Amino acid sequence: GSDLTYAYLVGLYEGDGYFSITKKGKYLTYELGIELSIKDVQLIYKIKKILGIGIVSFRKRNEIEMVALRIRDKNHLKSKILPIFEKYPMFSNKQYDYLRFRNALLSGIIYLEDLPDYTRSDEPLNSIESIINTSYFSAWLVGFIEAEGCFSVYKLNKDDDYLIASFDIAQRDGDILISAIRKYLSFTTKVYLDKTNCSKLKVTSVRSVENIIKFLQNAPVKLLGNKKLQYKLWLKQLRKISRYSEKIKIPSNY
DNA sequence: GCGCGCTGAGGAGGTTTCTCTGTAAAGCGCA
DNA sequence: GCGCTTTACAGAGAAACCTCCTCAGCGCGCT
Ligand SMILES: [Ca+2]
Ligand SMILES: [Ca+2]
Repeated sequence: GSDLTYAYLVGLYEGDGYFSITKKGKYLTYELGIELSIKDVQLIYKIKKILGIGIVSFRKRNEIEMVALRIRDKNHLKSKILPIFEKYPMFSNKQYDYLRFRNALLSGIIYLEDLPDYTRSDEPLNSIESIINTSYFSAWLVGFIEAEGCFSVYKLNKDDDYLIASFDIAQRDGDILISAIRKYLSFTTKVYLDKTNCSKLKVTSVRSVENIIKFLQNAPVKLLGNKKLQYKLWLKQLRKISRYSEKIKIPSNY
């Protein structure tokens, strides 16, 4: 059906974007937005070119620059956004934000006084299996990696030249989801639950690095923005490292 | 030809969860 | 039985997330 770039998009908003109902006087603002580092300006404009709606804005705070796509137009939200987020639903508890967003929108809530206090539910709404078997998962995951994933290379010591390549990704209150990603990519290193309940999956072995590379070659869509640049950089360094390059067919035209 | 209620655009303020980088210790593989 | 590889674990701090306020101008009711 309707292209898997939309699924990518739901993965990306799930990671870096937000569903918001903010108050303005007696009235409400309905917003689907995404604010990124300036180095992702081209991505914001790709999103805008795909969705065909929303307003680009820039802003400087202290000395850092940011870009935002904001979709506040209720009719554009109803006709374009909900259908997307209905065809390819979000996988984590962020799904609860959307559910309440669409409900308040479609049933005409417009007065700050009609809009109940809300607290994101933490009632699990998925198992590893149900996520893993969803047909759009891999499209969604590329969007999610775009938003939340990190590709880095560093020294195992300081007084040495030995290098580590890692892929890593995290979510607060996202044990199931992060575990699902673990399973799907068949990583084996255990998930780190930190003191803030933030689940952290980090990976380094030749086999795991190979699996992520294979996954991104096989995925129905690519990284579009800055995460592409980083992945390409990572690959650049991967070729100069004995143990990875010699056991992996590193692609040259991702 | 003029209010009336309501709006998306525009401008920004607040806080932490992601990113990004490691380290101390432990596997593991083998003429 | 060392040397190349990986793992558990976790800290820093900004690139995110999520928020509210003001204003020019919309369709609309009554022309
Ligand atoms: Ca996020
Ligand atoms: Ca991001």
